[PDB]
Amino acid sequence: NTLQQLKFYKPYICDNDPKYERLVNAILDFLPKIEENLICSKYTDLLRIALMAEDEAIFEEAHKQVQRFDDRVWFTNHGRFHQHRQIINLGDNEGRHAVYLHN
Amino acid sequence: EDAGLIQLHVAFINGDVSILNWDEQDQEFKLSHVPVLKTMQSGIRCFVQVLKRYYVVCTSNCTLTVWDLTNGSSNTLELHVFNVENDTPLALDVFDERSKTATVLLIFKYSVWRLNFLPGLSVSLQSEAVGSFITCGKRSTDGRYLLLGTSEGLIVYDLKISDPVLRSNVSEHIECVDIYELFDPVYKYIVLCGAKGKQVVHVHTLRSVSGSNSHQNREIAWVHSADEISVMTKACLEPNVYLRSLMDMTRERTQLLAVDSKERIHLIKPAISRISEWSTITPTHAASNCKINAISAFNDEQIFVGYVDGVIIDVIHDTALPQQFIEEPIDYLKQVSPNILVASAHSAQKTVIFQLEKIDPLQPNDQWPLMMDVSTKYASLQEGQYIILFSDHGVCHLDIANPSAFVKPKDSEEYIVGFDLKNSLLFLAYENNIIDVFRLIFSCNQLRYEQICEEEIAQKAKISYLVATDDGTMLAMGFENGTLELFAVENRKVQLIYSIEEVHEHCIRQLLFSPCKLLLISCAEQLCFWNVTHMR
Repeated sequence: NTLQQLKFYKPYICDNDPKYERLVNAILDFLPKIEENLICSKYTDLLRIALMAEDEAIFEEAHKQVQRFDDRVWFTNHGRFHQHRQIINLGDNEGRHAVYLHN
Repeated sequence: EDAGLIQLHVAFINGDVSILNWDEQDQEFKLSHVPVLKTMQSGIRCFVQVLKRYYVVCTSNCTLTVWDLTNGSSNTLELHVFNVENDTPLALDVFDERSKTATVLLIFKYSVWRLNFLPGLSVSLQSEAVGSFITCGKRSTDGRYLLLGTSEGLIVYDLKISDPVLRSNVSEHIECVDIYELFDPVYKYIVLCGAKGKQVVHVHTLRSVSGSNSHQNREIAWVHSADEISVMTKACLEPNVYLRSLMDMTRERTQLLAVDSKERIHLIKPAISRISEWSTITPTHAASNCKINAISAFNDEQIFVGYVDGVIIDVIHDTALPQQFIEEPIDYLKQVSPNILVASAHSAQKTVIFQLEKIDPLQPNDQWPLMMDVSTKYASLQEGQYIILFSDHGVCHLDIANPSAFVKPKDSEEYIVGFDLKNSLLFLAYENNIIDVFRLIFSCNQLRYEQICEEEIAQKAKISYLVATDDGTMLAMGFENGTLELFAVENRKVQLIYSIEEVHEHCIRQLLFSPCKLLLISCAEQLCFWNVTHMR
């Protein structure tokens, strides 16, 4: 769930500016930070928590989607220093023993 | 290394009640000659001291014993153990080490024992006060600071050498199953990461202005008012208002905090309840026999309710104490009506009439526990068997109750449900992956191919509630054992936000809203920040 994603992110910055570049450099944060869930059922938090630290005009460009009727989501979820996190663990699964490598 | 001077050997004790040593300096085990000696009986936690001639041995009896490697086997010093009485039956805890060549480290239950050469009784330290003690951490390159705590399902504690300060914080909460915990050295640069029982990983930076966030925030309450949002936390009243970062800290050590309808402050003190305009001397009077677990206040000034550890229920400013005749109360509630229905552990609902009785509040319907809601004119009783509706004869006094809708649902019945506002219809939803909207009538279990009512894709255990909302459909809530979702009466639609972060929702799962006025929505678990979310 990522390195591939991540692996895309080194080459494909080919033509961009600090706007987009730090935008990704940021979004690198969500990548741990994002949680695994019911997948895309609850896609909702991600959009607005992309605005926590905002160099991005993304959600402003999402103004043509996120607001649509009663069908998909309505304007909520605001945050702006809410929900804390910066959390790197997306798994809900089982485990027994664990520990770090000394290197 | 007792051979070369290379590597660290491994030794343990089998069920043969004798010590077993393994000599490994390269690849495959050697086992040169004889073990040279054995060990009497068997312990649980055994390890070597700073001297290779002595081995500390701890048994399941939580006693301190030692068998010397050289100069005989059993010698002395069985004397002076601090506490032989455990809080819960267990074995002795994990023995530790220090970076010093003399001072060693140990931890026992809620206390930390720092030891030294000579027989013992040197240093005894505790970070602070508080389940059973199972998991514990440790550090090496970090400067040998000891991770520890009583139980700490929230905010695991770290102890710096010789000082009582907490530089660590946990916003991820945690669960408790196994013993595995530890922190990375960090190779130079500093930050920390570790794994625990929930099978997750905490990442934290010790840089910050102030600690001690432990006991200040656990649950979250809210001030009841009209279109005004004020939230409260642990350690009674901490002032909070809309779009303001102002925070004050004062702790009278409350158990569970409730709020009146007006600016009047309702609070709780150990072994008593208090009701006051503002809080200085906090005047009050109570006939209560023992400590009260929780206490709450109505909107109107009529009487009061709450569940105590015993029969007596205290009130203030009002006469005519309740009639009781019940072992201990469980589920309370608030009504603007003069009469108040109260659930009980004996599952006999009680009718409380203000400043008068003229009736006998004895109704032992069933032995299955009762939990109740209300719509408008009808009292809704949800039992462990069926759901029965009562028709109130009057708001002043309740004598007779006419049955309307009663039906026995499917096996593995749902715990608790909820109703809308300005509707007053019949709603019965099974607990696992299905929810159904019905019509009042007498009883209707029929759905079939006529219409499709919502859906349930997640919730299984501990279904909570639902309420009236804006134009489209209706909303359901609660973070317990899952998340909250949104669906449409005749169709399917989008659903709301995730449970904020942490699991194990706090005691009150109620959501903060005005039904037709809804703007702000507030939800949090433990350490979460300001919950404000609105619409444009």
